[PDB]
Amino acid sequence: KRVALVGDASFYVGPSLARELARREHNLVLGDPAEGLVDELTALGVEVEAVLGVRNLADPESAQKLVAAAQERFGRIDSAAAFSGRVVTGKFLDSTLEDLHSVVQGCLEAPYHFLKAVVPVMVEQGDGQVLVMTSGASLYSSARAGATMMVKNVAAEVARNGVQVNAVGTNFMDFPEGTVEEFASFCMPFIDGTSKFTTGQFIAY
Amino acid sequence: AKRVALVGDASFYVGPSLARELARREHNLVLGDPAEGLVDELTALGVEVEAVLGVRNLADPESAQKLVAAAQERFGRIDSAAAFSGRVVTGKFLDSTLEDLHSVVQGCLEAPYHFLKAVVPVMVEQGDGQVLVMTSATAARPSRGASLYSSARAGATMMVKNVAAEVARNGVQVNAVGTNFMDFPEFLRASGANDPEIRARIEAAVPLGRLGTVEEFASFCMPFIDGTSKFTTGQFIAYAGGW
Repeated sequence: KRVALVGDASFYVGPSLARELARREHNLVLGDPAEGLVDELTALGVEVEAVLGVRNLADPESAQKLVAAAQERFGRIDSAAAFSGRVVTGKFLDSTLEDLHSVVQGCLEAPYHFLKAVVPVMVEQGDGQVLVMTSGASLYSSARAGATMMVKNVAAEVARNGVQVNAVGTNFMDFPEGTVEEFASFCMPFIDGTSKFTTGQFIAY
Repeated sequence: AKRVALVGDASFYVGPSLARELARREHNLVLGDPAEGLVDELTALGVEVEAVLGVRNLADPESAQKLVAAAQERFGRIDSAAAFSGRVVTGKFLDSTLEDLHSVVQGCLEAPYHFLKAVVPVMVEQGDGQVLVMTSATAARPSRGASLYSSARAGATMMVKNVAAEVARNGVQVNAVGTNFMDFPEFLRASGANDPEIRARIEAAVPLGRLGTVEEFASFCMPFIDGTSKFTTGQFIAYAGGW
């Protein structure tokens, strides 16, 4: 019955979210799923909408496309999760303007466009749960802080409409080689409908 | 005057007063776009002054280098540098535009980056130097009315904090002063604060106040750039970083 939208189920972090959500009886709108997921899930009894070519949320069009798709197929968006990241490291004095532009695009523009597209739908619905997943590194640390602010401020604004907005951090990519399945299970409280009163938080797995 | 102090913008009233204080404290000066009467007023007290033209838009990648370059050619040294960064855009998130997110990022994030990227490497090669980032007014904790600006302003705080940490070892101290309770007009000019409907919207989301004159504010800034106090770094005072 409930509809869950996951921006990226290509690669590995997103698929596990889809599995835990499917167990919790949530129909799915998946962005660029890896093959054998649409099929696996449809067999498990959950309806699935594939939205293609929407991995770069910086593209104003991408998030718009994911939402349009969810609205046409299911007519509702109860949960939405999106991973926002661009990897840029280096001491400050060694960075480039391009590096700053890249972190802003990934950790500020990609969430911005996501929220600006999903939240209107949930505002009209009077309910909704949003989850922004964020990924020494002066510029990167800086964008995360902004994305953290962004999430807290937007939450304060749209709580009046019954919509939750929270953010989660992950240690993966510091070791590209616990599991993701445990991380998905941990994400579920923000998107499965069980807890609806937490908002504007940043938690670290 | 033997020490060199660089002032990113001396066009209005705050920077002139900084330069005037610094000159009493025997600094030579690198000024971006000095106010009318300033260069002459200053040379008549015996200071050397390098006026750098058309640089007071610091989000312009070329503006900071021009200032640093003039200093290197005319003085060979930059002991202190001060510069103000910040553009405020108000409005609810749902009614916003990427254009507004760009405006805040360029003013609050790119502008400090260019200044630090050009002045700090010099101070590193020198093993000594004091930086002062004067920050736009911090917004309120549940920053409704200014979601995007607060996001950029947070990101800029984190950036300056990180930089202060990196270069502390190389003898370069970097500090932030907030301008929330120092509401001289030039600070909010770029943010459209002429028409008082805009200004009312700014005031709704950021606490403002003016506690003193610009001459007093110069005096107040000297501890971070006048060379007499060289052990503090990474400080965010007067709400530059939050509450």
